[PDB]
Amino acid sequence: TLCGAELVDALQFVCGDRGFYFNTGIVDECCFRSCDLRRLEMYCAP
Amino acid sequence: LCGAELVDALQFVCGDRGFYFCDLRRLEMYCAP
Amino acid sequence: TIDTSAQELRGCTVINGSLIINIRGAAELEANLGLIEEISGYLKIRRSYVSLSFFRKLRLIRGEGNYSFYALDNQNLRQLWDWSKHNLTITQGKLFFHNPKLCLSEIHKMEEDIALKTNGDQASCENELLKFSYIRTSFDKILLRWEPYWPPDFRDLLGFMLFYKEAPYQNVTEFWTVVDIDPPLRSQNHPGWLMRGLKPWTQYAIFVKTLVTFYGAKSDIIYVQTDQILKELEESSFRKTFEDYLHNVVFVPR
Amino acid sequence: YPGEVCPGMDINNLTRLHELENCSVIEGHLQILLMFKTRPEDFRDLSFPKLIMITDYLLLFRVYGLESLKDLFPNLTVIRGSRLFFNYALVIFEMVHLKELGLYNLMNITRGSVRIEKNNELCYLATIDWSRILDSVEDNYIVLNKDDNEECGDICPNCPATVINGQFVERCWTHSHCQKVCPTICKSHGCTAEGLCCHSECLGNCSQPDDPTKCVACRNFYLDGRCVETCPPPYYHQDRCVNFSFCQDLHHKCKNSRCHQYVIHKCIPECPSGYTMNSNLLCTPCLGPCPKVCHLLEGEKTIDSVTSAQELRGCTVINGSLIINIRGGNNLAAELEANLGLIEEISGYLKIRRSYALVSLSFFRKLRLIRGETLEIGNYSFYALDNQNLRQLWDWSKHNLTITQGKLFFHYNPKLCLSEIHKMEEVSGTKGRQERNDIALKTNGDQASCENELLKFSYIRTSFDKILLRWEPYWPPDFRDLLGFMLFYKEAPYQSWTVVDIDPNHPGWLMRGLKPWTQYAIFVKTLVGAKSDIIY
Repeated sequence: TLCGAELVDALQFVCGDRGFYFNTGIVDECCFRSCDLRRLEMYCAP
Repeated sequence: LCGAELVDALQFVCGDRGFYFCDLRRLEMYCAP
Repeated sequence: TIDTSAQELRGCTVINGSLIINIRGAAELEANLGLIEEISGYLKIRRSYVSLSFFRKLRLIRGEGNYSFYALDNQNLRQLWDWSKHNLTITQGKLFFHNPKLCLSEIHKMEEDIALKTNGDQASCENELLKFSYIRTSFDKILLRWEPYWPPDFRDLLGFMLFYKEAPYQNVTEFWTVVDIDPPLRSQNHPGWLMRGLKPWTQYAIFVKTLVTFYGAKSDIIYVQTDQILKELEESSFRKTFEDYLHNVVFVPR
Repeated sequence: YPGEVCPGMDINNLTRLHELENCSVIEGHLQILLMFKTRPEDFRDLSFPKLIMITDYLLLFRVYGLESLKDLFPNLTVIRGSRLFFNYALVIFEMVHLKELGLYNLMNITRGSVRIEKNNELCYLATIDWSRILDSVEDNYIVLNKDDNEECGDICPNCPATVINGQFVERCWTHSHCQKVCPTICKSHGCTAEGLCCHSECLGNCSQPDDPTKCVACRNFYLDGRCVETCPPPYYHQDRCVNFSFCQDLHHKCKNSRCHQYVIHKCIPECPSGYTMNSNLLCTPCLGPCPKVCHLLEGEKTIDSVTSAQELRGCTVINGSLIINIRGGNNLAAELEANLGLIEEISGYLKIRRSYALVSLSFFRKLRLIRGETLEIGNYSFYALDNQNLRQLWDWSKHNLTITQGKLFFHYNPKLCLSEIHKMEEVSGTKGRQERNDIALKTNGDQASCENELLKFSYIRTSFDKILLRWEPYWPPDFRDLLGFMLFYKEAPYQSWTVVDIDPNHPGWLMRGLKPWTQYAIFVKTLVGAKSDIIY
């Protein structure tokens, strides 16, 4: 369970340098519940 | 915690760590390990 | 029935009349309404705008739709009799509870037609505990520390409330000098607090509880020896909702 | 307006920035965020003086390497604010290593507010006058900054100071520039270098006085580099106006593929209610009731800000939920009425969550009835969870509403009394359907005082030693439900809260304590409530 600014920080651990996508919510799936790396993988740009 | 009691207020926070130069968050790191 | 009536009794051990007391707004009533042991009649609890500590012992209630324990709506009834040494032997009578701040523990420990949803609408009693660690005492001030409790939502906890009061004897009830401590930063330094000058060689009772939004934990009472919130809650909820909306808008899944 | 018009793009790296070096007006929202692998050394090389106008808002979120906005938007003057980002027009969240705000050219904001949060390195908002830029003042949200956490320097660069709270306080934007001061006569047209007022048709600073054709912003409408209130009929109104050719080109660029079809009414992307489209482009009158149905994605939709209900103007029938959950002290009593004013039919349950600022529901003027096709658990059509501050629900004197579906929920309403709920039930006719509703008789009306009675008051002449006065003991109209009377007396201030209970011929009351040439306020309240008058 990751919430707040650190929730964004973990994203920097995942994407690293791939950026973010250009175009319910992330909070309801990662902050309100339990999510893994696979769940939030695609959030970074390919 | 103003003027004179700073020394003996800090002395009982980090222990042997004396000094580094009005809660504890401003007191734990205000001394030299 | 006071807002006097119970003052004329004072030294009475047997009560042959019903209780229709309506005291509303503990130490002041302890002197007079503190020598009651046996009650033979009907007991009713009216509006009490903190705790029912008037009956110190209440060893036996004779009693005699056959209701002996009636509790109406209250605005300041948060706790009840201390369920560690007090004993109740009510034989003839029933149970009827209205008490919105009455926590569920006072109902579950009763075994030592009543509505469940209405009772305990806002039960502000914590279930977990925080054991004290790194206890150091000095001649003038005492510094205490406790383990950090992190809810699933770190923004829910608004800080810490610390209670302290002089108590020469080891019998203290929550029923003051509450001090607010800001929440720490997530990383791991253990939270703690240093107190001001205190009377030497005096026993002190200390316990710390946490405040969270719509959970939490409170520490047990420990003994040591020397030698307007609605606006803030609304602002915190608004900030949390804004942060959640910003995170949802910025972060889009594939 | 030298330059093209940027359609609007969202900004990882600095490669996608050259689109901002040519266009002068962005027809959308500018969003620069998620810039992590950047350094301040490579940032002081690009400048965009062409950007003077922002259509919707400016959002900044975790832009590493940014130090000041002076080299980014030197000529940022006005913002239309047609579309807001959570009822805000300038959001600065989680700023990283910022020092001061470089928007020294900002003069006024048409719509929206400014919020800056999580600024642990920047503290310069104390010397900024947020009064001549945006009309709203209490809607601002300035917390979690370095201003209240550290006593950083607040040095200033000759401009006159501004007084809003105390003595003369200097106002400045950066270290080398300060806020521009305009005379009181220049209410909204700005002031030139010499301070002389210009024509009231150009927003911000004007190059020359009385020169509507020489300015960098148009107050009402822009046409051929000129500021006009209304363009000629050949030109049709995004709030500038363009000719019929632009609208035709936009319409042709939507039918081919992909949509927000553009029509003529003006050039709004949707005809108003009661009109139909035919193959000229004007919104022709419609035959037979045709509602403006606005389908809601995912079904239930929550509203938390102005932008949440922004895409609801002109909607007649909504195929989804309309749960309202707005937090904070900002009372959006005007934006909600403007947006949720044309709503007439709702095909779902109406839910009201915890909303401190929802003092009343006086915005559903056209709401005729609420359907229950998409209900919720418990067969509830009207759900109320917690209304901390709700002293009124509806004006049933002129507004008629009916409910033909399941029960309703009304709990935790300290400021709402039982009289309003009973009136709502009687008007809707639910009580006539013989159904088990959900109304709380304890948590509702406790903090609310709805006497709905005008008792008489027979006042007898008082005395210096004590005050003697009697009141009419109005008996209850059903049996004897009277429990006594409560009397309050604190003071009689210019044009605590102790109470006394009297058991239920006029009973009267006597009090002790009188002072020369003093007035006392005495009133009584019955319990089943009643009131007679407030006197001093």
